[PDB]
Amino acid sequence: GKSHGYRSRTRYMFQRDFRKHGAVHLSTYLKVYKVGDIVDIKANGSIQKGMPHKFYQGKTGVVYNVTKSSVGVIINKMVGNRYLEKRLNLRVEHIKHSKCRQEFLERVKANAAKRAEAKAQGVAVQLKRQPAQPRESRIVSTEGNVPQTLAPVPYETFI
Amino acid sequence: QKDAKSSAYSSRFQTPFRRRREGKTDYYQRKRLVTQHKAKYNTPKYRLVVRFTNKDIICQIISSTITGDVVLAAAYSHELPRYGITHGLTNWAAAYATGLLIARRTLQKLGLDETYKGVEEVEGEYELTEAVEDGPRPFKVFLDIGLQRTTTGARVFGALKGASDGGLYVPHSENRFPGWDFETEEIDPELLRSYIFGGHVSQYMEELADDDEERFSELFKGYLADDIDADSLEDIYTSAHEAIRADPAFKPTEKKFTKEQYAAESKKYRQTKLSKEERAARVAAKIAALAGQQ
Amino acid sequence: QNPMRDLKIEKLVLNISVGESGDRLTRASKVLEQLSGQTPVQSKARYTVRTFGIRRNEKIAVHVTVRGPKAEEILERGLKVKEYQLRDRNFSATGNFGFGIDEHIDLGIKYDPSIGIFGMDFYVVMNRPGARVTRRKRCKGTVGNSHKTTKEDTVSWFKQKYDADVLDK
Amino acid sequence: VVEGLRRARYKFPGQQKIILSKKWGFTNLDRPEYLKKREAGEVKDDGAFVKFLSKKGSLENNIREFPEYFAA
Amino acid sequence: SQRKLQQDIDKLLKKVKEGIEDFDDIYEKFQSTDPSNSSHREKLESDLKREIKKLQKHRDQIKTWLSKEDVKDKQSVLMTNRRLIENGMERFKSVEKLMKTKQFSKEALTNP
RNA sequence: AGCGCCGUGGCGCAGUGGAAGCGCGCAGGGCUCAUAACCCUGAUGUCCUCGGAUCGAAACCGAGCGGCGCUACCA
RNA sequence: UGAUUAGAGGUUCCGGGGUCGAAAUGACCUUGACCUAUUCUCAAACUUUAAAUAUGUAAGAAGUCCUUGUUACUUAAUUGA
RNA sequence: GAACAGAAAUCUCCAGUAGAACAAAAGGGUAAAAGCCCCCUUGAUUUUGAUUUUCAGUGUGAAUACAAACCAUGAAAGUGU
RNA sequence: GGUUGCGGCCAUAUCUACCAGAAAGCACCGUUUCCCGUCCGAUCAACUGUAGUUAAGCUGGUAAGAGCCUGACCGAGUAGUGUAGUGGGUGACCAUACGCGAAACUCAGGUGCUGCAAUCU
Ligand SMILES: [Mg+2]
Ligand SMILES: [Mg+2]
Ligand SMILES: [Mg+2]
Ligand SMILES: [Mg+2]
Ligand SMILES: [Mg+2]
Ligand SMILES: [Mg+2]
Ligand SMILES: [Mg+2]
Ligand SMILES: [Mg+2]
Repeated sequence: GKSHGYRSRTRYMFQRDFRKHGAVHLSTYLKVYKVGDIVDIKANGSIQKGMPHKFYQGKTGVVYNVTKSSVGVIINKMVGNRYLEKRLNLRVEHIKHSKCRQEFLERVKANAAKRAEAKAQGVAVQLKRQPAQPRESRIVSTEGNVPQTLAPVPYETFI
Repeated sequence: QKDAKSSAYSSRFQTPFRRRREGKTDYYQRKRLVTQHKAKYNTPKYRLVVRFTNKDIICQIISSTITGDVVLAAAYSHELPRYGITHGLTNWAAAYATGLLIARRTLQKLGLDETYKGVEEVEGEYELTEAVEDGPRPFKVFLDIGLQRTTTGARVFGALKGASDGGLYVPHSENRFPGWDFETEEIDPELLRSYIFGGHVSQYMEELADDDEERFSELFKGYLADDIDADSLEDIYTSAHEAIRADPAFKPTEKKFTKEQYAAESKKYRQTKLSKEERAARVAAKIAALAGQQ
Repeated sequence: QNPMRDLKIEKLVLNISVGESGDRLTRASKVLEQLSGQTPVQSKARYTVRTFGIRRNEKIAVHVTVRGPKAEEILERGLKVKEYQLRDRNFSATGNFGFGIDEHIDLGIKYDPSIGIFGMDFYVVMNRPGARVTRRKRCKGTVGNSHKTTKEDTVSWFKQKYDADVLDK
Repeated sequence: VVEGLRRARYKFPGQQKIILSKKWGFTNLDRPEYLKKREAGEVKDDGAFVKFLSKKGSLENNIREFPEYFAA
Repeated sequence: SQRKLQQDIDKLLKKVKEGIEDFDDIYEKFQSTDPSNSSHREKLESDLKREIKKLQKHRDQIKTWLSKEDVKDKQSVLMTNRRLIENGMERFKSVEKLMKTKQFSKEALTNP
């Protein structure tokens, strides 16, 4: 008959990797998570306790609870025609900090520094990011760069 | 032709961690040691790292960060000459004195020394540093014996007992101390006190000096050269303990030189790498001689 | 060069693989303990096999490991039985060697009718100082190539000692 | 051999082409590249194929084989 | 139908029980033959051989029943009937070997 | 085609994890003038093949080979 | 890992043949395996590697920074949460 | 390599990233272990709650992470529902 | 700069074969009364730092080394692929348009870096 277990179709997902089997390094236990941190979920096959379900692999959530060896994460799961909040208790071996969040915090403090600097001059900081604008005019010279003419090539077997 | 390893084997081989390859760290034990209750967010967990080499005892108080471990304070056995112990720098009493020294040193540098005086009158009883009320809790530290065998009588537990009597709170039971009778599950305090004060080497010195004098001259030669008899080591250990409680302040050495002064001679001595162009010249000369028809 | 790379006898293991357990095994163990001064250790069969008449976990052998001066004492006591003559087959490729004898009375053991007659297998493990690099727990390493004992140096040692000769090839 | 392959083509469904390769036999080198490789000693014949000398590897074995290339 | 199955279960069980019963009387009369009557001894051997063959056939049917047929309730009594058939089988085997052995054959002469 | 059974000595057949037997044949001797019958003995096997589980099986679990039997209905 | 083509060089104190042989930890040759370096072709239930398209999160006022208040939690500790 | 002892008994050394084992199907995972041997044990305990899977975000089954006890083990950190 | 203790990343660190290693430190090393553990003081435990040795471990270097790692406008804008057509082709499939874009291969380079504490000509 059909089979839909807790770890169905997790063969390659919960595989470890090439050549980083064995125990996990100590930075995963030395990292500190706080309520409100944004964390990514990537399960570790070596640690069978506190594993997330396969749906939450590669999902990003917010910490809401900190325990002895685990972390409570809130995920938004798409069920039917709406999202539900799902509270997960995951051991920290399946959890890493999101890098986008800290890079946004560095952008926040950089914008704060820019504003605090240019408040003393009133030079219209323009702190917003901008997309890749179309490139403006330029004058390209041919000194040592005379154009080299190209032509399409005939057909050849090349076996 | 026999001791050969395939390219597939060497490409699929996963090296262990470097400390495991060196054979110095048990990462299974390290994970249980250095990990913290995550609700104690940045609270460091402190290890009393006790290591025994030949001719030295190393005691360290170590916390762990992601970039590496950080030392609060260290105490070595080769600076016990500051306190009056010159011989037997790896014995059980030296381990006890090193534990007491690092305990008092950390308590002084933390300010927890006027409180938690520890055990001054040493008598061999088993007790932990209890928390005094209306005040701060005692400094908590856990042993890291590494790959060393837990064994009734091992001097890692002498270092433990020294640190505990120094006023540090290190959790332990008593069934690994010497004098713990097995069938009658109790601790004998007088044998432990004798081990603290070196009774187990003084009795050997007596029962060797009475019959076998050639061994008593081969070993214990330093005691003979410094007129140390068997009964005196008890009082020099007591004086070393009270001097340790007097000042554990760690006066370091004067180093006789500078860092760059040592580095110049060692840089002169260390072998260097062979660069790419001279490597190509080397193989070209090897072609011109070996393959150049001699 | 040659400061402290002298081939000393690490150990001598005496093995007696009896066909079965029981009274004969206990008698062989008494032979081994009166010979070695230590109590021996028995060895169970790894699996059942019908043509040899043994089952799994049967206690079919008994052996003992001897170190120190008693090792070379018992070794020369066996070598005088072997006429100080050994095949080169008897020497391993790693530098160890060994030889089997019958009827252990040849070693000067006064016979008792209670225990009986037993044949033994002597095996001598040889190494140089520094062998505990592979045996110790912390900082376990492997022994270097120039320090590894081998068949040529162990037969040169065995011939310059004992005034013994090896056999053909 | 073109006629043999053309006769064998009738036994196959679909379309097949008969192409004269610019490679030397069952190798991967062109004819003049193999020729300038074989005038020197960096080729060494096998049962039916041929092994080539590479600039990589141990010089001892590279000179043990292909000695004519190194006899410059 | 499970009803038709359990009907033939009960039919074979009562047939097995009466087969055991007319095996056991032949067995005890074999033991009480007064062995001077060698003809009656051999007759009793060949008579209990037929009964144990009948029980052997029933045992094969019980084997198939416990293997494939989904008996669903009566594993216990099928197993106890099988145990009784096989113990009668080794009883017959002891009897038949005891009569088949010869007084000066090598098997008799090596070990009494 | 599906389902179920069976495959063991020369023939017909038993055979449950510590592991191959029954009857008739076959061989030797005896009795007899001789042959049967009878008496005393002896030998006899790829356990259909192949792989696996088991410390181990012919047996347990799979792949086929071969031979049997049952079903194949409503128009 | 598994499947698979073809030769080459070797190894037998150790596969099966013959030959020189009384045999020999003997010799020559034949054929099978085992190893070495190559070579042809492959995998839904093989894989080092590895896309495109799809997919999660964030892009601030419920935010950031400074200072010091609560706790029976936590810390050796006005240490942290 | 070592008497009987050989293809397979027991013993010794070297190589050995797992080519073994972990009750069972297959797939993951595991090497100073999650494997093998030894020591001690009953946490396979109590009280109800929260959460994940299937999902209607119902039940059942299974599982996860804590809290309050009582315990086991270990030098201890810890681990064990 | 060397070394030791504790580490972080966990082969640029591993593996194979050689060569070298002032000082100190590690190490091998010597002993079995005591605690302790073994068939065996070999491992483990204890004691001495005394009797000795850099032989090994360890560190470093070497090798047109294996492996590993980095990069390339090297292969290759190739294979593949999102979107589009009343495009082609009997079909299989294949071109074109707007986009994304590999892997092997080849060549070149490299062969541990670093944190806390202590110590050393
Ligand atoms: Mg993956
Ligand atoms: Mg579980
Ligand atoms: Mg441990
Ligand atoms: Mg006859
Ligand atoms: Mg007749
Ligand atoms: Mg363990
Ligand atoms: Mg449920
Ligand atoms: Mg608990």
